Amino acid sequence: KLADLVMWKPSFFGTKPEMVIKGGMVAWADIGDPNASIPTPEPVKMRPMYGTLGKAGGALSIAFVSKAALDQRVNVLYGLNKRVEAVSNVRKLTKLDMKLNDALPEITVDPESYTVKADGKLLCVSEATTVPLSRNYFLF
Amino acid sequence: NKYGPTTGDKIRLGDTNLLAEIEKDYALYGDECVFGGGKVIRDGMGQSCGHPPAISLDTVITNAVIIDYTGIIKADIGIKDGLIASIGKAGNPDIMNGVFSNMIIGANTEVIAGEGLIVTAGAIDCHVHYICPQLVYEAI
Amino acid sequence: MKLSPREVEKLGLHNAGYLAQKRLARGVRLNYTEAVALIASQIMEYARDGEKTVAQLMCLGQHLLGRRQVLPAVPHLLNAVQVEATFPDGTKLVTVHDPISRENGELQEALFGSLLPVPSLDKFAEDNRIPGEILCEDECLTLNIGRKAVILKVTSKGDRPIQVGSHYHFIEVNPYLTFDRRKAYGMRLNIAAGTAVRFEPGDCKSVTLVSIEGNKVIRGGNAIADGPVNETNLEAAMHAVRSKGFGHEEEKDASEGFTKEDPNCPFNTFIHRKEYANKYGPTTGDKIRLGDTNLLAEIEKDYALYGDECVFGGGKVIRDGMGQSCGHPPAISLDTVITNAVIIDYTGIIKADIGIKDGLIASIGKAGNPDIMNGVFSNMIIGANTEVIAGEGLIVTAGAIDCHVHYICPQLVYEAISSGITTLVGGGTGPAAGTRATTCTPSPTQMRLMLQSTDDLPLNFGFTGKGSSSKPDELHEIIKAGAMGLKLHEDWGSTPAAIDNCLTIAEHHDIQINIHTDTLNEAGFVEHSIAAFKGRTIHTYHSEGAGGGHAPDIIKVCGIKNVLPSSTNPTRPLTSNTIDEHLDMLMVCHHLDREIPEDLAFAHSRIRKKTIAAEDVLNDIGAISIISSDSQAMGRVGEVISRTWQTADKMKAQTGPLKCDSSDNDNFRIRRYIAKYTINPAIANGFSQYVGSVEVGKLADLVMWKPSFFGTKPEMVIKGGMVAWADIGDPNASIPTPEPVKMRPMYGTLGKAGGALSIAFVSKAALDQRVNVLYGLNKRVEAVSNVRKLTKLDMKLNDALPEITVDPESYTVKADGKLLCVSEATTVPLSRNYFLF
Amino acid sequence: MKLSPREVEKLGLHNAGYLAQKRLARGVRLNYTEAVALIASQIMEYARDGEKTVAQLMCLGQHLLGRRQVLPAVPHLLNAVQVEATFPDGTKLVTVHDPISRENGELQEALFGSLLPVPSLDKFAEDNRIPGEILCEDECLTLNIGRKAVILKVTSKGDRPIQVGSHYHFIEVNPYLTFDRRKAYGMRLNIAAGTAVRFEPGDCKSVTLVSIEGNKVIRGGNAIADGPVNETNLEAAMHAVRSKGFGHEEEKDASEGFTKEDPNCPFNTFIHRKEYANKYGPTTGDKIRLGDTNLLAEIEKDYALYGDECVFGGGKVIRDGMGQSCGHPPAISLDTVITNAVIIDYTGIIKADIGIKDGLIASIGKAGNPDIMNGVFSNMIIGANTEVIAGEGLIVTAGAIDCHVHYICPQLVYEAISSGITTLVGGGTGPAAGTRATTCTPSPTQMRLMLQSTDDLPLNFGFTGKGSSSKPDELHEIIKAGAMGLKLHEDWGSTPAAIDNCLTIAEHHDIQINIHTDTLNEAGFVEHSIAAFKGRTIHTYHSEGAGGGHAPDIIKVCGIKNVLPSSTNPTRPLTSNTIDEHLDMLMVCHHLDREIPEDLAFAHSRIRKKTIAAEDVLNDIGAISIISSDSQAMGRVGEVISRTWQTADKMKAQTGPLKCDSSDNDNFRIRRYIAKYTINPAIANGFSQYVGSVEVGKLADLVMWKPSFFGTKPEMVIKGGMVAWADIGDPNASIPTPEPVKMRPMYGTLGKAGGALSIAFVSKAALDQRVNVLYGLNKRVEAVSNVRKLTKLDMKLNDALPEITVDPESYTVKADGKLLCVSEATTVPLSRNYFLF
Ligand code: NI
Ligand code: NI
Ligand code: NI
Ligand code: NI
Repeated sequence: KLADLVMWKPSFFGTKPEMVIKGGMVAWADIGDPNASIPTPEPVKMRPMYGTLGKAGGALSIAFVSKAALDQRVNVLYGLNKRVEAVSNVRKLTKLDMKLNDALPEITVDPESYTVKADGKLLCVSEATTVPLSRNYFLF
Repeated sequence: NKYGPTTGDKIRLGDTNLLAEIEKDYALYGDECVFGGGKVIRDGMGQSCGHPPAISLDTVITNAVIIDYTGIIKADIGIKDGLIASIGKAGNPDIMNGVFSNMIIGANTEVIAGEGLIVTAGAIDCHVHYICPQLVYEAI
Repeated sequence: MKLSPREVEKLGLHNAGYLAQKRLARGVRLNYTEAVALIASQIMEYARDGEKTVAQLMCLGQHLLGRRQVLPAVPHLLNAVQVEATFPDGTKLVTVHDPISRENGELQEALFGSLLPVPSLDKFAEDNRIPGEILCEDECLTLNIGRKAVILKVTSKGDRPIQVGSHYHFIEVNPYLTFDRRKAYGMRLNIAAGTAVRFEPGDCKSVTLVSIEGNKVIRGGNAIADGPVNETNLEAAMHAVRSKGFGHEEEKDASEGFTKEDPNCPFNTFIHRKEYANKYGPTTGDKIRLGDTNLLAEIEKDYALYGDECVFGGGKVIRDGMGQSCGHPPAISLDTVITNAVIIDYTGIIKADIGIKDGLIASIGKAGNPDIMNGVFSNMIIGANTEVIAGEGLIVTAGAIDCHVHYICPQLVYEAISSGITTLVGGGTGPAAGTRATTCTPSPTQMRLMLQSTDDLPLNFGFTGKGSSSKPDELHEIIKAGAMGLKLHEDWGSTPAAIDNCLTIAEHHDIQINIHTDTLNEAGFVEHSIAAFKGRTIHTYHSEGAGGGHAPDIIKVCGIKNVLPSSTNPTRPLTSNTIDEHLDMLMVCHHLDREIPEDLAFAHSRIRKKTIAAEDVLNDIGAISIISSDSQAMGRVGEVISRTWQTADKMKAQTGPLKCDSSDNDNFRIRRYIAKYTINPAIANGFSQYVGSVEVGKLADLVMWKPSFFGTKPEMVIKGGMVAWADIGDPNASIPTPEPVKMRPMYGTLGKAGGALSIAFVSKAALDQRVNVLYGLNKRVEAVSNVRKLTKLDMKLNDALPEITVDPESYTVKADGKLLCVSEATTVPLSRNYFLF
Repeated sequence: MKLSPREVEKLGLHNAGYLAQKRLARGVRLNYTEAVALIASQIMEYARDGEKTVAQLMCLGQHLLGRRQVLPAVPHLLNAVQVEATFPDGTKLVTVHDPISRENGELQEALFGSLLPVPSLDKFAEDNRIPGEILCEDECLTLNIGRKAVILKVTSKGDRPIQVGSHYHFIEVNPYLTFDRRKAYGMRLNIAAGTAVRFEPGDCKSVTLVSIEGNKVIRGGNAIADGPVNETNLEAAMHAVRSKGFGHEEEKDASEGFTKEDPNCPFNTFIHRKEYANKYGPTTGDKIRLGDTNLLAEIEKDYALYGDECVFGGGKVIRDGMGQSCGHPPAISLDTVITNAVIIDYTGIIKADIGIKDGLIASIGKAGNPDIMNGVFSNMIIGANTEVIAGEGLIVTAGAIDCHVHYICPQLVYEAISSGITTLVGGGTGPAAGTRATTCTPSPTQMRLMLQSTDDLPLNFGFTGKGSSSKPDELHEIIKAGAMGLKLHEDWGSTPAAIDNCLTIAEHHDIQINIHTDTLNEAGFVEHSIAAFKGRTIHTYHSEGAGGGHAPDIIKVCGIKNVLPSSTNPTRPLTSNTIDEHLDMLMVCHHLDREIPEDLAFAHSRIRKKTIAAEDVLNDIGAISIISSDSQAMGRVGEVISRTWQTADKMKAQTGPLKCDSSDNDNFRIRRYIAKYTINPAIANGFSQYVGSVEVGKLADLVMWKPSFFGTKPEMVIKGGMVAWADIGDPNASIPTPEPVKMRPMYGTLGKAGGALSIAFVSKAALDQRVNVLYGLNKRVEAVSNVRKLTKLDMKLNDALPEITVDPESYTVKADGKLLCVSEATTVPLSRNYFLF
């Protein structure tokens, strides 16, 4: 598969990644003062890297289209530099093809109370007063 | 104060203790190429109207103090096809002496006013780590 | 064998020569083409034998064919035969001058090396034209009138010959010529433009000089008197003369005066019309026979100023400071100038120089250098960066436009341009049955493919989709894809429902609709199809009907105002073999059986001598506005032009001059007919602002013709200002004229040059879509337009709208109640005198 | 007919055959080309009859033509005739070996199927060369000297034949061969490179082996002894031998020693020079006759190490681990290697392998595999990714450079490359009158169009503008547009004012100026034009004058230091037909009349036997530095090379060896002349660092020639390292040699390959403008340079500067007071023996 990968520090996992690799090349990454002797001094911000300049972006990615469009060679017609591939195998799929999320409970919803049940069991969950990956990381 | 210094004058580089002395000047006092309303670079005057179209400079940098390892001089700089076409006294040979065929200011010539300024070659950094594109911007 | 290209070529030439020898052997009187092939091949054979020298063959070549062994026109057409061959001392060029010099040739020599039996002289069985002959009044023209003049004695003090051209600044001549330099200042020789005067060492000749004109600025030469003619520069010049040692001797009593329109004036130089025409082509009043037809074109006007003709060559007019300007800005120099061209266009028959700039016709008039010539406008300046195409003695016309093309194969494209066609409009995708029957490029993918396929070909192209549908849906798509028009064809269904829908689509997209009606009268008769038009503009293909259409009266459309009618060329004109040929062509193409009465009835209802005869007349009176091919689908792509002229020729022969014709020439008929394959086709299809005529601003799609071969085989085809195809001989030859001379593709056909010289015409919807970008086309793309408000009245010189009737039983056709009778021709010009087969 | 390409081709072959039959029928002694055509055509006819088998025709084909029915050289040139035809049992290949085997052929058979009368034998009328013959001293060469050697008995225990090649690692051979594997370690057969030894089942033969050299690394085979030759690997190898069951038997007393330069040494393998030359082409000391001329080229040196020749083929040297390296980095493998080439270049006549990399000549020397061969440098390594062009027996030269080209039509480009020309310099826009007369591409739009037009053609191109102007303005523009030079022509005006201005422009742009002077002496005599040069560098076209120039002494320029003089080819060399041919060529091209004394006087003043004769001598002594065509404008594009050699041939025949020539060969004269169409043209135009000679770093534009056809018809033309054109036969044939064999375009001419293999030369102003980008050119573009400081002294081997005088009345020419007399040749080589016509 394409080398579209994201690097994370465990302490910042799920919130702010270190770098985003697109098609094997760094597309975006945390970098500080560009005039600095090293790349870590402030201000450190997520910034576009070489994968975003010139036509590099297209060489690292794919524009997904239908097979009719590819048969038409829209990639040529439109003068696209980005690689183009057709989507496929989506008409024989069922919930069972969803990896680790193939549950098919019988859902009912009370018309008046809106109470929801899965296979006759109540789906109760109190509201959270706080969530992680928030206050510890964002400026605003 | 009008055309930048000439032979013998000295210029302090920034707020350093270094003094650069103009070693020579290609100008002929009185025929300086100065652009502006009622000034020298105008049709039939400092701007030639009797030479072939093809030899008009693309751009002329007027009255520049040049600091280069080859010397510190005062001269006009002619640019053609993105290259340094000439260094010396620019203008119109129809009314000025000392204007060679490669330093003619014509109708199709742009003007960059160098009077009072120092011109140097663009710097060349040969130990660059292409860590991020932002340092390229900082560099130029 | 390790055969080089030229050897392969020469083998072909030999083959043609052998064919000619076999024909000669049975007593055939050879035509121009066969005579050339035979003579050139014989020269090669004698060279192979190694027993004859170049000088000997220049002589033997004149004894091969006599007047009795060739057609009457041959002695007139055949000035010389050239060919190179490998002699014992290498490759040598041999030119046989005036080959037909005797009554009977030495046939054993004509057949040398063929092993064919020599025929007895009685085997060659015994007043026609001089093809392309020029007719001039017995009169002289006066050169350089209205100028100051002087006669000076010029003595040569050199030990080598000195020759001076007509437009050389006389004071600038070789220092070894002695004469009064002061009197020569600002003057030039008063002699025919392009000629010179020769001074052998020690010679002294009196010469007449005339003042230069225009801005009167001297430039070039020895830079003795550079600058505007005036007192100050004269003195500077004389100082240079003495200083540099240029021969000078005052001639105090040299006769001085002015040139004028006076036969008695001693300073004048005269030239007979005959010699003038032989040098620069004819001028006002002269007449030219078009090919071997009976048509005579008269020069209506000439922009030249006698004496200042632009002639290129050694010692001639187009040289630095002389005819070639040296005092104008670089940007305004013409890219190319066609000098002394006889222009035949529907707008008139004139004599003029043609200026080309950026692939467009920049100007028509008097070209040259305004520094020494009068009447040279800023847009006709010949400069250092100007190329020269010599038009003197030739006819120039707009490139032909065939608008009924079936893109069955690419080879017919080559045949088309080699005949003088530079624009093609039709439909097709190759030899598929659909295309073999109709001018349709059905799908958007084939539209894209055909546009990409022909993108490097040096011709303008227009593709039409299939309009035979009762719904607009698919029509919008093919038009958006690039179609510049639509074809309604009975094979796809030409019913009232389809006709109406198609025309409604046309009203919205501003494209022309071409139609091949319901021959079977299945959904209705001709009046019903016309009703379906609902007064909307439509182009009826092969309106006579042999090519298809309501039987037997489709020709009635020629009298309908909103109809732009065209005819295809196989029925042009009605000749002895026409009916038999067409009847069988039809049945073979529809797989019909003569023995089946139904099939025969159908065939006879569609191939009618009466409607074809009427078509001759209708074309002549301007009731049919266009002539097209219907290439390889009941039509010949290389005969759109010749067929047009053969029709005009036949009509003149049988009915005489047209009402609007003068009786001293056939200019009107000529203009009416040339409009049929040039301007009218462009107007009907919506791109008349780009091509269709020799007018300023339009593309420089031009064809050069020798009068003797006009309407049959052109000299060269210019596309977008560059030569695309042209007659050229042996590529290894020392010159470009030796055999075999064939029409060949030139630089305009290599790489992507073709696209840079042409236009792919599409609909405005397609251009809005930018299909040119989407398809990666290199050829320029423009949208067709202004085709929905056209009527027969917009067809140039072919706006006749007679009421046509057709007798249901006899098929007798009448125009406004008058019979359209014309006997069939037993022969036609532009045929036997020119083709090998 | 539904004719396939091959059927059309075979019809052409038959036509050539019939031509040959008719010639034979009248008693003509056929040349090589005609003999092949006739024999091949007859084989096809007999096959059509279906009465003869392949075996029968292999025999009948030898009885068709006898020695008496063909030219004397034919029996030498004609080794075999091949052709395929449809027999009753399908298509079959027939090879007629040594067809000329009898005194008289069975002419009824030679004429079979032609219906031509059989000529009596007396009709064929009765000491010349062996074209391309190799001359060798009666001597033997010693192979693989200085190596360890051993003689071993090898027994086959297999039931099938086993054959081993010269460079196969012996210990790696078939396990069914039994011998002392330990002694064979690191050794190979001491036999002629490319040969083998065959072992029939049960056979036992003693063979001499020699040690491999270079790095001495074994690779490939059965991987028995892979690795560097040493004690440790030997033991590992013997263990593998025993372990895997490879036949091994110790031969304790096998004779061992070393090979040396000793005729008595028992381990040596010798080969006579005759057989060596027949296998690998000649070596040092041998001489080769160029075509059927009288010139003999002697190999000055050979980079080969006898025994290690790179020969490709089954069981030969260029195979994995053997001659083909298997131990170097991928990136340094040559793209292509031309093996055993006899190189003829102005820098010398040598024998060597030629390495090609990235379209450039990467190396010249000894190629191969350094793992087993000595003397193979890192830049001449043959690897897995290396293609092989077999040069053994052939001559390789740089592609020719024609610098006086009129781009009149594209067909002459094809003729040019098919003859050995890979670079064209000149001007034109197609067949326009301007171009037909001068080498000028006038406008920037035509400059762009011509560059785009020729962009896919596999030749380097240089276009020149019109320099005939007294102002610099327009010249700057055409140069900026892409012109790499300018042409001053009298037809546009070659006056002192224009000459001076043009040269001033040249000094600024660093481009060369080519000039056709004022033949009419209108503005001055030759001394005045020379004065106008003001000592500046200029190239004088056709310096002799027949092609144009001050009458009658333009040839004086050959003695001017700042003049780089060239000649055009129709006057090369002076022969019996030259004068008559040229006189008429001139008058026909200028429309002159013999009956008009002025016209005749002009013609006689320009076509002079005396100056043409002088031109022969001036070229011979190096006073004229270049030979060009003047294609279709008084010149033949396909004869730049042949004419050069015919001149050298004539001069040797009439004056003998040159002063600087050795008397055992004509190497110096050969080098002097080849420089005329290779290096000199490139130096004069400013691109000698790219092409012009067979030297490392330059483009691999090379031509392969068979000695017998040298100077006339090459085998293949390599452009930028890829075959552009080559001799190839019937494309449907089982092999590439059967008839018809013709020069044909190869893969280097398809798609955009042509541009990838070539360079479009432009001015530095144009490159600064990036016209390559602006014009969308795929072909590489480089700027010309270093042409303004050149003098006659910079013309390689043609730097002679004699003082030339021309008698004003007699036209007698003298060099330093000495007469330049040379009688006209009645015949020339490189002609009758090769061309069909
Ligand atoms: Ni039709
Ligand atoms: Ni049709
Ligand atoms: Ni010339
Ligand atoms: Ni020339």
